[PDB]
Amino acid sequence: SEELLDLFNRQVTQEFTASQVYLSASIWFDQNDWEGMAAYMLAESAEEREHGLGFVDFANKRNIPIELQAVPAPVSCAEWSSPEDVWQSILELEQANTRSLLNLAEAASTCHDFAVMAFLNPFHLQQVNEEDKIGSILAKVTDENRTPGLLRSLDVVS
Amino acid sequence: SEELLDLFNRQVTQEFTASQVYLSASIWFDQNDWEGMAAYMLAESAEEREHGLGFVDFANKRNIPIELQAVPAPVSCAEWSSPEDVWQSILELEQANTRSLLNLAEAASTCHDFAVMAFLNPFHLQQVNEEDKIGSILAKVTDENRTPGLLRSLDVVS
Amino acid sequence: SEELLDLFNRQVTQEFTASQVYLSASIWFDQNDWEGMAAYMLAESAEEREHGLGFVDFANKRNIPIELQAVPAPVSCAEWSSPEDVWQSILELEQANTRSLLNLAEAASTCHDFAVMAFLNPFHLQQVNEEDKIGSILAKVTDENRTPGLLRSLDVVSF
Amino acid sequence: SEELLDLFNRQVTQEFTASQVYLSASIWFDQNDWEGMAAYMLAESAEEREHGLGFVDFANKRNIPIELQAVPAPVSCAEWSSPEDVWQSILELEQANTRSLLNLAEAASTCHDFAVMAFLNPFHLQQVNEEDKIGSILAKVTDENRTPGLLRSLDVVSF
Amino acid sequence: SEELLDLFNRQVTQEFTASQVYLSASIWFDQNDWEGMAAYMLAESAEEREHGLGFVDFANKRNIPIELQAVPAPVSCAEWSSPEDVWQSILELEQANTRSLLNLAEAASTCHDFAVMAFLNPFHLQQVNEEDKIGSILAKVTDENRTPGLLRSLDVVSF
Amino acid sequence: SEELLDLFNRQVTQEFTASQVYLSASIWFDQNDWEGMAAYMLAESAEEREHGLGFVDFANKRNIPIELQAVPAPVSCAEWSSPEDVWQSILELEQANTRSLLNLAEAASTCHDFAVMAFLNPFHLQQVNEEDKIGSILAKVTDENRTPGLLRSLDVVS
Ligand SMILES: [Fe+3]
Ligand SMILES: [Fe+3]
Ligand SMILES: [Fe+3]
Ligand SMILES: [Fe+3]
Ligand SMILES: [Fe+3]
Ligand SMILES: [Fe+3]
Ligand SMILES: [Fe+3]
Ligand SMILES: [Fe+3]
Ligand SMILES: [Fe+3]
Ligand SMILES: [Fe+3]
Ligand SMILES: [Fe+3]
Ligand SMILES: [Fe+3]
Ligand SMILES: [Fe+3]
Ligand SMILES: [Fe+3]
Ligand SMILES: [Fe+3]
Ligand SMILES: [Fe+3]
Ligand SMILES: [Fe+3]
Ligand SMILES: [Fe+3]
Ligand SMILES: [Fe+3]
Ligand SMILES: [Fe+3]
Ligand SMILES: [Fe+3]
Ligand SMILES: [Fe+3]
Repeated sequence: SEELLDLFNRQVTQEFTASQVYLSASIWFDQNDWEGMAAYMLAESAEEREHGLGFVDFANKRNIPIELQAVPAPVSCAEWSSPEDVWQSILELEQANTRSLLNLAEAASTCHDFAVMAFLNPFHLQQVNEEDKIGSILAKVTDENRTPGLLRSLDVVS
Repeated sequence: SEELLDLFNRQVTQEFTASQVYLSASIWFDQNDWEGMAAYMLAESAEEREHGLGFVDFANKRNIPIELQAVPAPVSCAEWSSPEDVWQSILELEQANTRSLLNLAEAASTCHDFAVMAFLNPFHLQQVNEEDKIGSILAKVTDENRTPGLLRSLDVVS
Repeated sequence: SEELLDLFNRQVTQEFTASQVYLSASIWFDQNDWEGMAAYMLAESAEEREHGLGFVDFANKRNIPIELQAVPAPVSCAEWSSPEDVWQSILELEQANTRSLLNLAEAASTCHDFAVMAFLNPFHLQQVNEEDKIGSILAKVTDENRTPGLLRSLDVVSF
Repeated sequence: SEELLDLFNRQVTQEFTASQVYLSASIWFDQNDWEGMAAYMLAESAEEREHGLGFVDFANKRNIPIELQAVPAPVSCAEWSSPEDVWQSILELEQANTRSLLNLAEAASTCHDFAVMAFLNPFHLQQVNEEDKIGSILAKVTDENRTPGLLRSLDVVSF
Repeated sequence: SEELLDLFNRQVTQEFTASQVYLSASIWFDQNDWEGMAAYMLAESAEEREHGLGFVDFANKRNIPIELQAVPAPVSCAEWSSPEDVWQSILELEQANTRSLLNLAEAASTCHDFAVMAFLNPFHLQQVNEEDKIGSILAKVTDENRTPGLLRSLDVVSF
Repeated sequence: SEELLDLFNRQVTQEFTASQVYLSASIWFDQNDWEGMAAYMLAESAEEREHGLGFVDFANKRNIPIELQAVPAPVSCAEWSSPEDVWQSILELEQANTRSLLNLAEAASTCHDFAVMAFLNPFHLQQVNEEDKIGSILAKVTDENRTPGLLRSLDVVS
């Protein structure tokens, strides 16, 4: 349960970290005139923060102490030079989100914390949906960027 | 305040001059079967004239003498051979608009003309928005035009 | 014909020239506290501009090359000292608009340009209405201004 | 700065002073059977008071101490014998309102009080509109009063 | 100017930092069963974030480079033992927010960045309103806490 | 009737004087974070001015010469150190209002000015209502202030 409490706290930090990485992606896309991709990243930035807020709320109700940690500066953004790079980082971000939730769930299972397991169930399912959606967009971006200018049409229309 | 009155009068001319350049761009686009880009230019031509009329109305209220100058014929059209050339000239036009507004604000600031500075505030913010939008369209135009026919396909879906 | 093309192109200039003369009239009226007359002129300024855009749009469709000319400074304001002077210049301006359209239609007739003649028909009729309306306003202004202050009383009530 | 605080506090007095001068104008107009002009003045009296309350409310929020001063007796009525005299005093009053606001904004600028400058922006623009409107009414009144009875005819129709 | 750009970038960090301090206040309140005060702090956490996004959006449009900085761990919460302590840190936070906006506007003034000054105007006015509201809540919290249990009684009704 | 015309003119001044004292109370309350009491005072400041305007309108109709006097600066604010002090001064203000209306009615009665007495009737009844309301608020304020913080709790619920 000490491990559970420590991981629950780190999960807040993870959600807020992810929020900031999505924000840096939104900024990179806007700077490079990919306004449609930027709006998607901005929406996820708000949603990851809300996820973090949901964990905080559950923890307060369940007497899991929360100590808010620094949210580190997002760093992958230094390296991005095409939309494909940005989507690839976002995929890895969500894969790491998924792994941290599964690790938290396994800590909860070990100490028979059925309430935490129940709380995590809709998050496990949303991660399935999200990794699928991001993986698909990444495939489409990679394919369309094979012809000069063509990826600009993904952004403008969809 | 002489400088302020002079610059305020020149700003009207600048707005009507830009309205004419936008009309020239709309004609070039229509002649070359870019009806969607032509519609955008025609809307901006009307907006610029409305801005000129706004300055005229304020000047009349505040007793800033207005002497309507000739609106010079647009010339940049003679060098346009692709939509990228046209959008680049429109970007330069809006950048010149922005600079003329900043110089006018500075002349107002110098003679403590708070009412003129207050009047200009929404125009300064509008120019921020417009330069961003124009700069973004130009980047998309330049990229899409890397593939024969692709730019055409995205005039039509707009 | 080359002549119809030139005149069609000049017609755009005439409509924008008229738009600017109307704006100049609105400014004189506003500066001199005739806000009702000023509103009328501002409405016409917008409408003349709309007429010019209608000509441009037809030209683009019909492959009549358009080259936008300078829109001259409106200079009639130099001799405006009363509302009657302004309305007289406005009458002359609409008389010139009408003549310009008639000359254009004559060039179209000479080269059998039935589409241009058909396009101009509603504008010929509008000019009839407009010259009549401006001529009547000028008569009213001229008459009311025979008594001090009376013309003011009717900028306020009307327009 | 101490100067911005003093001027901000004086601005409340100026708005209430103006409110009372407008009420005095409404009374002169009512006593002399210009009920249309009187209504206009009464509307402005209420509005100037509302402007003063807006300044007080901002001051309270921003911890600018307000000490309410005497609102002087409006004395311009002593030389009012025609509507033109009243409108001329009203023009001068709004010209003073504008100067007062500009002096305030200058003190705010000098001490980098961006919040006070931002607060004043809509009032600077309102003063532009108001000076223009009063200047125009004064011109109309002055012109119509050149013919006996004519100005009356336009208190009734308008205002 | 490059400096103004740095101060603009740091204002984003300032807003996100404030967001997290408001979140830490919400947590302390919830942990101590002050759910009403907690909800208020959560609302401000969202709003401070929204302000930071507004700055980011303006910067992207105006080509002001945005580099997202670390958001430091909130530390004041280690020291809070009563709602009065928390409200006092929140007041200092907003006072700090106000000072940093004024310093940014001053940098903008120095380099004639009229667009930046215009953008900031609503935020200056919002800080005036917010400091007033927080200052007032703190004063009520301080007063009500003089009687055991009374403060509780007004987390429950108000908030 | 000289006395009546004099008192009628002094009544306008009294109403505007009370409007200013109410504004002063609203400022003291706002400065001391009693926003609910401040709102009440601000509403009364507007009402008193409306009463003054009512007297002005009647006077103009009935040809009672009106000469607008200075509206003196409120001074009672200098001695206010708690809400009870403020409410006590407002009670005294309304009591003075009532007395000035009664004296004016008496002067009207003496010169048989039935129209002025009829005009005053709803104001006499309004003052009855207002003195009762103010007297009642003062009693509640005085009682609630016996316990630290308790008065504050009841400004907020109003
Ligand atoms: Fe999502
Ligand atoms: Fe989602
Ligand atoms: Fe996500
Ligand atoms: Fe635009
Ligand atoms: Fe626009
Ligand atoms: Fe534009
Ligand atoms: Fe017309
Ligand atoms: Fe016409
Ligand atoms: Fe028409
Ligand atoms: Fe007004
Ligand atoms: Fe006014
Ligand atoms: Fe108004
Ligand atoms: Fe730097
Ligand atoms: Fe930098
Ligand atoms: Fe740096
Ligand atoms: Fe807020
Ligand atoms: Fe807010
Ligand atoms: Fe805030
Ligand atoms: Fe850096
Ligand atoms: Fe009342
Ligand atoms: Fe009442
Ligand atoms: Fe009362």
